[PDB]
Amino acid sequence: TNMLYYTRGFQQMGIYAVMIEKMILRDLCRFMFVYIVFLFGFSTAVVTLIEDSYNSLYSTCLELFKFTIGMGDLEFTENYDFKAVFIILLLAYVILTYILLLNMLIALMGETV
Amino acid sequence: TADISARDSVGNTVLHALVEVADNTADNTKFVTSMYNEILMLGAKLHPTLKLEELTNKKGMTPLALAAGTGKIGVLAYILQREIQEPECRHLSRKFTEWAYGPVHSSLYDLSCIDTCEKNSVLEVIAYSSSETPNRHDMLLVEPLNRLLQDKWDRFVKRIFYFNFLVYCLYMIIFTMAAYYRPVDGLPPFKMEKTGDYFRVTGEILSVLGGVYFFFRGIQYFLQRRPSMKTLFVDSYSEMLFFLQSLFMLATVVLYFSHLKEYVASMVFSLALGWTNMLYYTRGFQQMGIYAVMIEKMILRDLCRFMFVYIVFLFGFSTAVVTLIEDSYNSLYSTCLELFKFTIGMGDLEFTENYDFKAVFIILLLAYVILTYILLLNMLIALMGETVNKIAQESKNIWKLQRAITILDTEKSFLKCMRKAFRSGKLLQVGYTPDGKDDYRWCFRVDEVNWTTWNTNVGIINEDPGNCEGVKRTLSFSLRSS
Amino acid sequence: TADISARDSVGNTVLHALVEVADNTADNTKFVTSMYNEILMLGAKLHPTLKLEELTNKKGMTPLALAAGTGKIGVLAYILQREIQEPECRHLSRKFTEWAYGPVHSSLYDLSCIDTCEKNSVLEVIAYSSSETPNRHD
Ligand SMILES: CCCCCCCCCCCCCCCCCC(=O)OC[C@H](COP(=O)(O)O[C@@H]1[C@H](O)[C@H](O)[C@@H](O)[C@H](O)[C@H]1O)OC(=O)CCCCCCCCCCCCCCCCC
Ligand SMILES: CCCCCCCC/C=C/CCCCCCCC(=O)O[C@@H](COC(=O)CCCCCCCCCCCCCCC)COP(=O)([O-])OCC[N+](C)(C)C
Ligand SMILES: CCCCCCCC/C=C/CCCCCCCC(=O)O[C@@H](COC(=O)CCCCCCCCCCCCCCC)COP(=O)([O-])OCC[N+](C)(C)C
Ligand SMILES: CCCCCCCC/C=C/CCCCCCCC(=O)O[C@@H](COC(=O)CCCCCCCCCCCCCCC)COP(=O)([O-])OCC[N+](C)(C)C
Ligand SMILES: CCCCCCCC/C=C/CCCCCCCC(=O)O[C@@H](COC(=O)CCCCCCCCCCCCCCC)COP(=O)([O-])OCC[N+](C)(C)C
Ligand SMILES: CCCCCCCC/C=C/CCCCCCCC(=O)O[C@@H](COC(=O)CCCCCCCCCCCCCCC)COP(=O)([O-])OCC[N+](C)(C)C
Ligand SMILES: CCCCCCCC/C=C/CCCCCCCC(=O)O[C@@H](COC(=O)CCCCCCCCCCCCCCC)COP(=O)([O-])OCC[N+](C)(C)C
Ligand SMILES: CCCCCCCC/C=C/CCCCCCCC(=O)O[C@@H](COC(=O)CCCCCCCCCCCCCCC)COP(=O)([O-])OCC[N+](C)(C)C
Ligand SMILES: CCCCCCCC/C=C/CCCCCCCC(=O)O[C@@H](COC(=O)CCCCCCCCCCCCCCC)COP(=O)([O-])OCC[N+](C)(C)C
Ligand SMILES: CCCCCCCC/C=C\CCCCCCCC(=O)O[C@@H](COC(=O)CCCCCCCCCCCCCCC)COP(=O)([O-])OCC[N+](C)(C)C
Ligand SMILES: CCCCCCCC/C=C\CCCCCCCC(=O)O[C@@H](COC(=O)CCCCCCCCCCCCCCC)COP(=O)([O-])OCC[N+](C)(C)C
Ligand SMILES: CCCCCCCCCCCCC
Ligand code: NA
Repeated sequence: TNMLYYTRGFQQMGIYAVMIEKMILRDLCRFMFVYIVFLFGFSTAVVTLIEDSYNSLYSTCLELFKFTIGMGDLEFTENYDFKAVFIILLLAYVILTYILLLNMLIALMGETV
Repeated sequence: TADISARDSVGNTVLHALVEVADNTADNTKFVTSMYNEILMLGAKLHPTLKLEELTNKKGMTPLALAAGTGKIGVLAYILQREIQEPECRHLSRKFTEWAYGPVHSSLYDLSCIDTCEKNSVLEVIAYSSSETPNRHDMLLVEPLNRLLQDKWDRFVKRIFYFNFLVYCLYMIIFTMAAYYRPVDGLPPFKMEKTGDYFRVTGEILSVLGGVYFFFRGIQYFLQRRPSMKTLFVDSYSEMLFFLQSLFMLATVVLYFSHLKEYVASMVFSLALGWTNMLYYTRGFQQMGIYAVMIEKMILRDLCRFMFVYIVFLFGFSTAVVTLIEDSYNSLYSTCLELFKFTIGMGDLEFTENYDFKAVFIILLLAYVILTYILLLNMLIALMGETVNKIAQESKNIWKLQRAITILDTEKSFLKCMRKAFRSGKLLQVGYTPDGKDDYRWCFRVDEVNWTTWNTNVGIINEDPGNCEGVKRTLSFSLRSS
Repeated sequence: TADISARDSVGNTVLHALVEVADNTADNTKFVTSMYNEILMLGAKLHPTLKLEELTNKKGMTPLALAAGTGKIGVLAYILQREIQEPECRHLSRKFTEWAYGPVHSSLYDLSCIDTCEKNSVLEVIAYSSSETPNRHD
C-alpha cells in the first residue's frame, strides 16, 4: 500500500492518490461510522433473535458484512422463532446499507471528485 | 392625523401589515424594508414613547416574530441588522457599533425577542415552525442567529449534548446485553438464579426506564407543540423514531408479563431502532450531521421513488415466475425472496427446474435483472449524485436547524437544572432612551474587519474611548447626551 | 523622523507588520502590496544601504518568510513578482527582464531566500508548514 506513496512522482497517479486520501477521510470515515452503527445495530437485533453456529455476535456481524460485498444469504439461519422479524430486520438492513448507503457513498464521492 | 398605533380586524398594525405583504422577492424586500424604516422612524418623531415593534396582534405576534413565523427572511434580516444613524431615531437601531479602531469594528446586535424571551422568541418561532413556513432553513443564516446558537453550543449545549450521547450509548449497551443474554428456555417472566442473571435484570429494569423516558418525551413533544397530522409525519422524523422505539419497549414489557414469546419480536426492533437512532446524535458534528441529513433526503426522494418501482417490478415478475413454477419455490414469498437476492448479488438464474418452459423462465428473469439490477439500481446511484449536488447547502441548513432545536430543547429542559440558559449575551448600554434614561440591552458582540470603508466617521460608535471590552468605558459624550 | 528600521515588542518591523495585517482578501491585498512598495521604495531614498527585507524579528523571520509561514499568498505573490521600474529603486526589484526581442521577453526571478538558504527558505516554510497555515497548497 505504501507504494501509493511513490505515485507522487507522477502527476496523474499522484493526484489519483490524493483523491484516495481525501475519500478515506471525508467520504469513507463518514460512511463507516454510520455503517458500523447500522451493522452492529441490526447485528445485535439478529443474534438476539437467534437461538442456538450463528448464535454469536461475530458471526452475525460477519454475515451482515457479507451483504455489502454481495455475499449475503437472507437465510443463513433457521435457528430462530420469528421469520417476519428475521427478514423485515435484514431487509431493513440491506436497504439502508446496501441500496441506500453504499450507493449514497458513490454519490458523495462524485460530489467530492 | 392617522394613528401609527391603530390595529385592524386581525390586530395587525401597519408594521405587522408590512410583514404580511412581504413575499421574499428583492424588489418587495427592497421596498418593505425601506418603508418599514420610515414609519418606524416617523414613530419616534411623533409619539416618541411607544416602541411599535413591541405591539402584539390578536395572535400575540410582533412584527419581528410574524416575519419569522411566516418565513419573511428579508424583513427579518432588515429588522435584525437594523442600524439607524439619525440621532433621534438611533434608539430604534438594533445593530450598533461599540468601537472601531482602524479596519476592525465591533458590532452589537440586540437580543430582545430572540433568546428565551417571554412570548415568542425568533429562535423558537423559527425552530418550532410548521413545515410550510417558507425559508425555515434560511431564517437562521441571518446574522447573528448562527453565531448566537454557535455561542450557546460552544458554551453549554455541546457539553450537555455529548452527555446525552453518552447516556444513550450506555443505555444501548445495557439494553443490548440484557437482550443478548436473554433466557432461551421456558416462558416469560423468568426467575433469577445466579449473579449473572441479577446483572441483566438491572439492565432490563433500567432498560424499560428509558423506554418510559423516551415515551413521555414524545408525549411532551406532542402537547408542548400540538403538531398537526401533517407536521407529525413530515418533519418530526426523530421524535417518531425514539417514541416508536419506546412503543416496542413497552410492548416488550406487556408481552414479557403476558406469557408470550413475542417480546423478542419487539425487543429486537427496539434495538435496531435504537442503534440507528445514534444517527440522531451526529447533529452535534457538522460533517456527520450533514451526512445524516443527506441520509434523510435520500430515503425520502431517491429511495422511496426507487422502492415503489422496484416492488412493482419485483412483485410483477415474481407472480410471473411462481405462476410458471409447478411444485419448494412454488410460493410467492420464496420467489419474491429469490428475486430480491439478485439486487443484493445473490441471484441464481437456475433456482428452479420445476417449470415447463425455460425460455420463458430466463427471458423473464433477464428482463428482471436488467430493469432492476442493471438499470434501476445504477439509475439510483445516478439520482443520488444529482441529489447530493443539490442538497449540499440545503443539508447544511437543515443541520443548523437540527442543532438549533437541540439548543432550544436543552435550554427548555434546564429551567430547573442549572438555572436557565446562561443568558448568551451581556447587558450593555447602547445609548439613551428618547426620554433620556439609559438604554441597556442584552447584546451579542461580533468583531468585524473592513478593508474598503477605511475612514467612515461613524459617531454612532457607542463606547469608542475604551475601544474594547476591557474595563467599563466612557460612553463617548458624542451622539448620546444625558 | 520615524525609523523605518525600528522594531516592536515582537521584533516585527513595519514590513513584518504589513504581513501580519494581511488577510488574503483582494482589497487588503491591493493595499498592503501598494503600501509594502512605498515604504520599501522610501527606504532606498532614505537609508540607501539597509535591505529591510533581510531584517529578522524575534522569531528570526523575514517579511517574506513571515508571509509564507502565515499563509499570505497575495503579499508573497507581490514580493516574488516584484518589478520596480524606477532607477534608484530598481535594485529593490525582484522580477527582472534580461531581454525582450519582440513579443518574447525573458524574465529573471531572484532566488534569495527560496532555495536551500540559511535561516528560512520560502519553500521550506511553505513545504514544512503547520497544517492550519492557510493556503499551504496555493
Ligand atoms: C405504514 C407505516 C406506519 C408507520 C408509523 C410510524 C412511523 C414512525 C417513523 C417515521 C419515519 C420512518 C423513516 C423514514 C423517514 C425518514 C427517516 C430519517 O432519516 O429521518 C431523519 C431524522 C431527522 O430528524 P428530525 O426530525 O429532527 O429532522 C427534521 C427534518 O429534517 C425536517 O425536514 C426539518 O425541517 C427539521 O428542521 C429537522 O429537525 O433523523 C433521525 O430520525 C435520526 C436518525 C435515525 C435513523 C435514520 C435512518 C432510518 C431510520 C428508520 C429505520 C429503522 C431501522 C430499524 C427498524 C426496525 C423494525 C423494522
Ligand atoms: C527490479 C524491478 C522492480 C519492479 C519494476 C519497477 C522498478 C522501479 C521503477 C522505476 C521507474 C519509474 C517509472 C518511470 C516511467 C517514466 C517516467 C515518465 O515519463 O512518466 C510519465 C507518466 O508515466 C506514468 O504515469 C507511468 C505510471 C506511473 C505510476 C508508477 C509506474 C512505475 C512503474 C513500475 C511499477 C512497479 C510497481 C512495484 C513492483 C514491485 C510522466 O509522468 P506524468 O504523468 O507526466 O507526471 C509527471 C509530473 N509532471 C507531468 C507534472 C512533470
Ligand atoms: C470499530 C470496529 C469495526 C468492526 C466491528 C463492527 C461492529 C461494531 C463493533 C463494536 C465493538 C464492540 C464489540 C462488542 C463488545 C466486545 C465483545 C463483548 O464482550 O461483547 C459482549 C457485549 O454483548 C453485546 O451484545 C454487545 C453490547 C454492546 C457492546 C459494544 C458497544 C458499542 C461499540 C460500537 C458499536 C458500533 C456502533 C457505535 C460506533 C460507531 C457480549 O458479546 P460477545 O462479543 O459475544 O461477548 C462474548 C459473549 N459470550 C460469552 C456469550 C460468547
Ligand atoms: C483505512 C481503512 C482501511 C484499513 C482498515 C483496517 C481494518 C478494518 C477492520 C477492522 C475490524 C477489526 C475487528 C477485530 C478483528 C476481527 C474480529 C475478531 O477478532 O473476531 C474474533 C473474536 O471477535 C469477537 O469476539 C468480537 C465480538 C463482537 C463482534 C463485533 C466485531 C465483529 C468483527 C467483524 C466486523 C466487520 C465490520 C466491517 C466494517 C468495519 C473471532 O470470533 P470467534 O472467536 O470466531 O467467535 C466469537 C464470537 N463471540 C465472541 C462474539 C460470541
Ligand atoms: C422504520 C420504523 C420501524 C418499523 C417497524 C417494522 C416492524 C413492524 C412489524 C411487526 C410484526 C412482525 C412480525 C411479528 C411476528 C409474526 C410471526 C413471525 O414472525 O413468524 C411466524 C410465522 O412466520 C412467518 O413467516 C409467517 C408470517 C408471520 C406474520 C408476517 C407479518 C408480515 C407483516 C409485514 C409488515 C411490514 C412492515 C414494514 C415496516 C417498514 C412464526 O413462524 P416461524 O416459525 O417464524 O416461521 C417459519 C416457518 N415458515 C417457513 C413456514 C414461515
Ligand atoms: C426506512 C427504510 C428502511 C427500513 C424498511 C423496513 C422494512 C423492510 C422490508 C419490508 C417488507 C416486509 C414484508 C413482510 C415480512 C416478510 C414476509 C413474510 O412474513 O413472509 C412469511 C409469509 O409471507 C407471505 O406469505 C407473503 C406472501 C406474499 C409475498 C410478497 C412478500 C415477500 C416478502 C419479501 C419481499 C422482499 C422485498 C424487498 C424490497 C421491499 C414467510 O413465508 P413462508 O411462510 O415461509 O412461506 C409462505 C409463502 N406463501 C404464503 C406466499 C405461499
Ligand atoms: C461509555 C462509552 C460509550 C461509547 C463511546 C462514546 C461515548 C460518548 C461520547 C461522547 C463524546 C462525543 C465525541 C466528541 C469528540 C470531540 C468533539 C469535536 O471537537 O469534534 C469535532 C469533529 O469530530 C467529529 O466529527 C468526530 C466524529 C463525530 C461523530 C460522533 C463521534 C462520537 C464518538 C463516540 C461514538 C460512540 C458510538 C456509540 C458506541 C456505543 C468538531 O466537530 P465538527 O465536525 O467540527 O462539527 C461541529 C460543529 N461546528 C464545526 C459547526 C461547530
Ligand atoms: C410494501 C411491501 C414490500 C415487501 C414485499 C414486496 C413484494 C410486494 C408486496 C405486496 C403485498 C401483497 C403480497 C401478496 C398478497 C398477500 C398474500 C396473499 O394472500 O397473496 C395471494 C395473492 O396471490 C397473488 O398471486 C397475488 C395477487 C396480488 C396481491 C397483491 C396486490 C398488490 C400489492 C402490492 C404489489 C406491489 C406493487 C404495488 C405497490 C408498489 C396468494 O399468494 P400467497 O401469498 O401465496 O397467498 C397464499 C396462497 N397459498 C394458499 C397457495 C399459499
Ligand atoms: C418488452 C416488451 C415485451 C417483450 C416480450 C418478449 C418475449 C417474446 C418471446 C416469446 C417466446 C418465448 C419462448 C416460448 C416457448 C419456447 C419453449 C420454451 O420456453 O422451452 C422449450 C425449450 O426450452 C429451451 O430453452 C429451448 C429453446 C426454446 C426457444 C427459445 C426461443 C428464444 C427467443 C428469444 C427472443 C428474445 C426476445 C427479447 C424481448 C426483449 C421447452 O424446453 P424446456 O423443458 O423448457 O427446456 C429445458 C431443457 N433444456 C435444458 C434442454 C433447454
Ligand atoms: C466503550 C463502550 C463500548 C465497549 C464496552 C461495552 C460494554 C462492555 C462490553 C462487553 C460486555 C461483556 C460481557 C459482560 C458479562 C456477560 C453478561 C453478564 O455477566 O451478565 C448478564 C448480561 O449482562 C448485563 O446485562 C450487563 C452486566 C454484566 C455483568 C458484569 C457487570 C458489567 C457492567 C456493565 C455496565 C454497563 C456497560 C458499561 C458502562 C456503564 C448475563 O445474563 P444471563 O441471563 O445471566 O446470561 C448468562 C451470561 N453468562 C453465562 C456469560 C454469565
Ligand atoms: C447493570 C448496568 C450497570 C450500569 C448502569 C449504567 C447506566 C447508564 C445510564 C442510563 C441508563 C438508562 C436510564 C434512563 C435513561 C435512558 C436514556 C436517556 O434518557 O437518554 C437521553 C439522555 O438522558 C439524559 O440526559 C438524562 C438521563 C435520563 C433521566 C431519566 C431516566 C429515566 C427514568 C424514568 C423517567 C420517567 C419519566 C420521564 C420524565 C422524567 C437522551 O437524550 P435526550 O436529550 O432525551 O435526546 C433524545 C430524545 N430525542 C432525540 C427524541 C430528543
Ligand atoms: C432487555 C430489556 C428488557 C427485556 C424484557 C422486557 C420486559 C420487562 C423486564 C424487566 C421488568 C420491567 C418492569
Ligand atoms: Na455477489
